[PDB]
Amino acid sequence: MADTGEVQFMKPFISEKSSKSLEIPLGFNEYFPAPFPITVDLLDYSGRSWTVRMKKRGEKVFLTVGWENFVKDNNLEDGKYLQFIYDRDRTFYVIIYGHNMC
Repeated sequence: MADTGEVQFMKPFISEKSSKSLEIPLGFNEYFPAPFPITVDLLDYSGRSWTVRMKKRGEKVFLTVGWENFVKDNNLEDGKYLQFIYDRDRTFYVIIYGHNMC
């Protein structure tokens, strides 16, 4: 049985909160308990990567500071949708859906 892990999830973003933090859905969060990481990397299909600071605080998790570099540099707003492909570690692969324009 060779399967490291690949869970994929999509999230609609609210720019109002995505301005400073990436909110991970509680039900999906409950699915993966892990020790608190210092930094997590977000990989982009075009070749860029953003190192974000992510914390699991109690029951919940937020990718806070650093995520703003992603939102601002890649430019996403309410209406954009992201696909997160996870392995089994702190590797997050993100695909960005603009809308019609980025």
